[PDB]
Amino acid sequence: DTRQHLLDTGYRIMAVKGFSGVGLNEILQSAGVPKGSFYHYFKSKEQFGQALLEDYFRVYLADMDQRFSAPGLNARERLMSYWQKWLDNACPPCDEQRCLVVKLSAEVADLSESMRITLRDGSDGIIERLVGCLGQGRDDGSLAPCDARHMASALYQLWLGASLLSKLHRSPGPLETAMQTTRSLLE
Amino acid sequence: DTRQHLLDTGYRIMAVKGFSGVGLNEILQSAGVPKGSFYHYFKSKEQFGQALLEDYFRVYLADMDQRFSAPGLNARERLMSYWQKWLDNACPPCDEQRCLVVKLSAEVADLSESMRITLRDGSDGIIERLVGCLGQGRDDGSLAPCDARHMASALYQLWLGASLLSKLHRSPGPLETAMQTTRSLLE
Repeated sequence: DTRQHLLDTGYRIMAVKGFSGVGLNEILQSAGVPKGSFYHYFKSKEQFGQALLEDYFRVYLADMDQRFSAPGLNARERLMSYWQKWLDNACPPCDEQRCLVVKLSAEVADLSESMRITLRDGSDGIIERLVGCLGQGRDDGSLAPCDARHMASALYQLWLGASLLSKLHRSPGPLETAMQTTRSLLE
Repeated sequence: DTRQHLLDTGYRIMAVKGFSGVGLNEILQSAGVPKGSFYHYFKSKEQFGQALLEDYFRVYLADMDQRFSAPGLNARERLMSYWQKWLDNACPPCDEQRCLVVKLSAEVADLSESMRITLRDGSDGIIERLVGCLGQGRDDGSLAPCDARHMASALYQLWLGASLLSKLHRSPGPLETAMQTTRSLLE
């Protein structure tokens, strides 16, 4: 229970203030968990950060596997519903930036090397499924030919950038632009 | 005013560490300027941030006016040399993140409301000049057919996103992807 309570409280804090500007002290009084009880689950603030990331990429990559493997859907449909998921998981007007590549990639220089290695890996793992799914649509005729490596990265950048700007402006506008653009570049 | 030194040290701390994470005191440690010289010149750490923000958009928007107003260049050439400038000023392997929009817009939930409106206005400023130049690109036949407002948002987002991933990875790759996409979108 309390391990997970710390992890969920780690995420909510992480979504608003990042990881490196946040004392363990802050995490602790936000979780309402005592210090002693923290060191029973995690060796460190740094290791608690790894756990959070690790946990974050697993849930995220698994959802992407489920979706990009959904029977009865072509590669266009599988891919589109992932972008829709992004557009619908975002709340422009909430303080929480739930997309950590966006949150943490902006703060990467003040992170440890281990955290940076995990963040690039998680991030490479998203692009890679995007490439897979693009390549798969060329096989079932669902998507017009393209350089799939190039397209995947182009699309991911576009959406990261819209996440970033959506949060600045507390507005849905930039994610709508990302979607509209994604429809044009595809089909 | 040899305390441009301070605004340049402020910009060198900002590029690496962000703003809210780093203490009012620490800025003076890494500059060689005692606190008296500081309070001479600034009423608070929040006001030190504003100047820095304001003077960053001054120099930045005054640079775009130059190039989008440059005589003997068509719309494409002016526009293209803006993207080319972003590609060339980006240092992937450098710890320094020079676009403050990426740097600070990712951490915006943890900034003063006044810093955020300055960030929103700066960014609207950039977008807005892109609209202009797109709009003078369909007048002279330099640019591929598009809605200007939509294309400007799309391109600014793609480039914000590329800057994120360039810094995560320490690779020029993501910026090269953004340029190729922009050439395809526009030439």
